[PDB]
Amino acid sequence: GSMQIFVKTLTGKTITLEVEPSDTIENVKAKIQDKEGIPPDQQRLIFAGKQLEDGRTLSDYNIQKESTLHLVLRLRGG
Amino acid sequence: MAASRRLMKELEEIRKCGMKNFRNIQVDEANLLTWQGLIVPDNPPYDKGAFRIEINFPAEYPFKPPKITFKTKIYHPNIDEKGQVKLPVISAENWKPATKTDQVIQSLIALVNDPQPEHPLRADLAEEYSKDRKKFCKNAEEFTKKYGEKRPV
Amino acid sequence: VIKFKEPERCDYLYVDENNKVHILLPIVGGDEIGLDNTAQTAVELITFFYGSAHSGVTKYSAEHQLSEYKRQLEEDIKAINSQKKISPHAYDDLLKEKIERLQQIEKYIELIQVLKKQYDEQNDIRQLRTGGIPQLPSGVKEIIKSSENAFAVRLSPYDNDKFTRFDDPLFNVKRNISKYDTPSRQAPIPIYEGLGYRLRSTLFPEDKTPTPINKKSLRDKVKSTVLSHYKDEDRIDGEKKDEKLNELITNLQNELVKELVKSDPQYSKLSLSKDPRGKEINYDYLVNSLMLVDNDSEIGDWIDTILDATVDSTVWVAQASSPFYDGAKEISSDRDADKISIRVQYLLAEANIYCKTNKLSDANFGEFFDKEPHATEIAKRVKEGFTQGADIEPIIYDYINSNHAELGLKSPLTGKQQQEITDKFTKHYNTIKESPHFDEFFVADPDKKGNIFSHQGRISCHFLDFFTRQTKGKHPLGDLASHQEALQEGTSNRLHHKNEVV
Repeated sequence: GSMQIFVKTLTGKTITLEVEPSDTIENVKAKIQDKEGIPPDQQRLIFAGKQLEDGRTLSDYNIQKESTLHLVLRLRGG
Repeated sequence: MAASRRLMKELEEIRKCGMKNFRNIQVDEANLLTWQGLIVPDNPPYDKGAFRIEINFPAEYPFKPPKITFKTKIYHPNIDEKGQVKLPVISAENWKPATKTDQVIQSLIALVNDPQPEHPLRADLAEEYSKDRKKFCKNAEEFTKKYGEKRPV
Repeated sequence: VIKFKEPERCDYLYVDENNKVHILLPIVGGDEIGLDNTAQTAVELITFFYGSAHSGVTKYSAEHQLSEYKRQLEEDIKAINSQKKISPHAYDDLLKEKIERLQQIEKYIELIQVLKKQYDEQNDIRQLRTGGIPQLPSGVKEIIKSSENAFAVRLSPYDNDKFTRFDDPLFNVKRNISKYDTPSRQAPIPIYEGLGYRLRSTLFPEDKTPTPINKKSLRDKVKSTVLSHYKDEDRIDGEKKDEKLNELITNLQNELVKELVKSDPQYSKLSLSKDPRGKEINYDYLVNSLMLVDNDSEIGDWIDTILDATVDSTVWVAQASSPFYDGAKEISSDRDADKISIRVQYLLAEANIYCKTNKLSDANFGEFFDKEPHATEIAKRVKEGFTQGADIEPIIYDYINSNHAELGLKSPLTGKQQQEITDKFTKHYNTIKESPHFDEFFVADPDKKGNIFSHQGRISCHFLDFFTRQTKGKHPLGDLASHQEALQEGTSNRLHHKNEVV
């Protein structure tokens, strides 16, 4: 039981991710690094207006089977 | 507006009670989103002085945290020559709108009291703190007494 | 088949169509606009030469990782040399491929050594932590300075910083004195001339006359739709306080989602019952915890509070025409003006970038608009636009078009050109909207030809460009003589993050 998810840049092409709901958000951000080369520290993920924290799982946020996620660029500040 | 209303209520709790650590609170009558006050440290190397800070509240407060800025100069690993502090409570990461300025200042006092050589802003100093602490406390004590504000009564 | 250790991807490492190995030197994190600020300002550089331990996570030098890469090549050669029993006398040229990479990666490793001690006397590289935040190496500055496709822009925030990291910005305007450059360190000292100043003093004057920002946003509409079922003296109180609120939330929630999905289906799952950290929105939380509302509050303030508390801010932008309208209703403070003055400036800077990278003009638009009466005029037009609720971007393009000759343009910008600037502005500006400081930005266009690239979310130049510049040419390359040239001949300056092996 492993899912297909969509992930959308605010203004560029949607992509697709092979996962299962145990996977960490951090892990999502790495499969994106894999597909797009975007480092996880540059990625901010939102799902239906709720921001996702790195540590929690997909099952935590109630995400499964073809969910459409909002990706947004993140500044990096000390 | 909403931020201002929330900030007036916070002010009333302090006029009613107040923090001993944070004195002389003066605010912009017009908006309340800029505060100035004095923090008096209790542990060396800062018992000999006091420091002026500025708090700036975003228009979106409290959903967005305020930021703190030392207007008095200070010798401290986690504090910028410019006066800027990374302070976990305000981190966009952690910030909770329920938090009050009161807690933020308490956190600030704590930070001043116990420097954290982990993500420090002045590694130059952060290292002199980990090792060779004795001179450090000399240096800070002098920097405090020279560039530091005078203590209250 | 044999297990191969050579990884399809390595930091800073790119291989083109012709099995050529390029090592890219990161100027800053980012893709098009630089994303690092404050204590991270120079991380990518520092990490490249000296590695990094921050957040307690190990990040290995470029040197270290090339050593690591090399061993995996060396193993990958022995495991083919071992296998000569069934050898075809070639591995379809894979070995040929795999040894070429070794000769190159070994030239690179020499060169790195050579910069640390023989050609590092100036200490440009050896500048970390000496100056507070390290300044860019001279080679990098030279590279940036001559760039056809990547450019810095400096702006005028009311409360500016004294020092600037980029020495040759394309767009540049007059600024106040930084508070940090005053005897008392308390406040900036304002100058009374130029673009920055006319904008701020027009948009929120000394008379304190707010400037109305009149535009209905999707949020404005939802509010009124939902308020159209309440009356002006309805409130939240009685022992039915709690239930009334859950009605309010539930109504609000439906009408919002109804208006939202019209253009983005992603928001059908949007709830307003919790805040982001899981906390039920209720009378206690908003009145006692937050102190934003109370029994006496009108239903409007009850609505705004719930929305502020529950909806991520991205939800409002995706649904908006421009960064200019962020949902505010009036300009009512110096601070508000600052923010908008910056928007306007950043928009020009983007226009100025488009015109430069497209070879329309070599000018500094900032110098033009600093001059009276352009400074005064453009502020006037903009104040006006917010009032009539007209789109702001074209007021800037209209003004720029009225003066195209002066600005070095053969001809006005098309509505198409205009849009490209608006698309870029909106993307980039939204990205850096929450920056701690608006003194400067570094924007790059890896779709254009030039000396600046994009690789693995790093705005980067070529290590050999920099190497050659740093050693003043005194050290020649050998077989890397035209690697540098080759890469710029590549069909794009926007580089895939992985390599091809098989």
